[PDB]
Amino acid sequence: TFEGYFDQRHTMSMAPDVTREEFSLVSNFFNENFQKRPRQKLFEIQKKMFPQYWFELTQGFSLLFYGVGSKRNFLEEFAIDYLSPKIAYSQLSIPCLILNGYNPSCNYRDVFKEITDLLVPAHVILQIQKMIDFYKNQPLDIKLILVVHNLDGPSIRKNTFQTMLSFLSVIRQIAIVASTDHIYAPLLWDNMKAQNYNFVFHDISNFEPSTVESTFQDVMKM
Amino acid sequence: KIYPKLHQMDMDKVSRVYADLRRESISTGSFPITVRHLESILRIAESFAKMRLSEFVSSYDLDRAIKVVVDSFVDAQKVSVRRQLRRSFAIY
Amino acid sequence: RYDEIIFRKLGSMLQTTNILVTDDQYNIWKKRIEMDLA
Amino acid sequence: IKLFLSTDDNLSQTYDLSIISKYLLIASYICSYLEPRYDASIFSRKPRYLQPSLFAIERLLAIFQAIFPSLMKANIEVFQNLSELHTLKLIATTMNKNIDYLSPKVRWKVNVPWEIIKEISESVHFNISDYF
Repeated sequence: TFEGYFDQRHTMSMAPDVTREEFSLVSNFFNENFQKRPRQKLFEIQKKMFPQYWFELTQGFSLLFYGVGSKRNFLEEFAIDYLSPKIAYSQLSIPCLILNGYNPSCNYRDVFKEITDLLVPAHVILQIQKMIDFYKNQPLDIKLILVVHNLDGPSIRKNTFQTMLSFLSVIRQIAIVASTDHIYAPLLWDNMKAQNYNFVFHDISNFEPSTVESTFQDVMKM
Repeated sequence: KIYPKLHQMDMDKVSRVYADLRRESISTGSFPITVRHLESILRIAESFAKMRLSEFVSSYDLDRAIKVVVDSFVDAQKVSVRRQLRRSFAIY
Repeated sequence: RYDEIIFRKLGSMLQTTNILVTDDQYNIWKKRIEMDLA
Repeated sequence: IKLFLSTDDNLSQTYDLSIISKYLLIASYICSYLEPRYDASIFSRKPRYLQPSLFAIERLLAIFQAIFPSLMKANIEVFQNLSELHTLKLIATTMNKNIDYLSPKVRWKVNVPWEIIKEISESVHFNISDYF
């Protein structure tokens, strides 16, 4: 409750120091041994939503994955094993673009180069404006699948990067899948972006450990 | 000449009002709402009955009694809390 | 029950919508009257 | 006569805002002008000429929940309206370059004067004037 907010010399050296290599030991063993089956059982049950996710994607609704736990592996299985093969073998091999947001070295201009090559037949926003006018006359057929891990990533949180991704969902021939971890993530989007994103929300909390994202920030600083 | 008598028909009406007032004063700087404050409701009901020269404390007399007593506790509160108890006791 | 809870939490359309009477409740209503019907 | 009685140098319901939007702005002005000392004294059941001070996002949500007409909670719409006000520039942040909302060091302040908020509360029937 809100009333719980208004109603509110030790040092870490007093704790036993643990080396970086020792830290990875305990984490790896327990991430596999502890809560192994129930999380796998939940994952297998959650696979039953693939037809609904696949149906929603075709209608033009972006899918946002949120909840406690890592979501990198879940997005990998959905797009590669279920989404991409089914579209090709039902519309008649669809390329899938994977963007990592947990890496702070990501650059938006480098990402846009792939988009131009994969979709545009041979000032980023001006090029995007040309694409919208092009795909209006194009048939409503899914051509490229876009997955954006960590849409709250440190290099992705920035307003300029957010604007670039938001304009892409206007074109119906692109499929967008995104995941977030920050609690105040919806604050990053106003009406102008939420309308463009056209999200359909799913709470996919799985308590999956974030080993991959933990690599880019050192625990020894703590 | 007039000494109105009582019948325990509206016991639920008064008792729950007494409990409600006590609950809202458990953590708010306000009147010392105690047993002596409940007695005012009954005695002030007697006055209303004794205004009609009736010998019986009717349901209506307690209705005037409860409204006067409860409103006093609501009015003597801070602004930020007064508007909330305004609606919490709308039954009375 | 657990599957209904997880389906409701996940927002899946597989979970039934409670606008009609449930199958168990209507079955009980039918049977309690059929047993006294003949 | 009416030409001279007004300068008419002005360029011309002044701000179309949702119900969630109106309470969001009302709560913020309290944060920007009331000391943190008085948060518990007034709202818990236990300067008009100065420039506004900064405040944290947690202070805004707590006060917004405290005065909203049982709890309101913070769904996507509440944050959706809050971000729009920043886009509408009725609330300012402590940065100018490479805006990142989720960075913890950024603070918030009110960009709306007293006179506008006066009329907002009237359509809300919230008596702000008694809190000072």
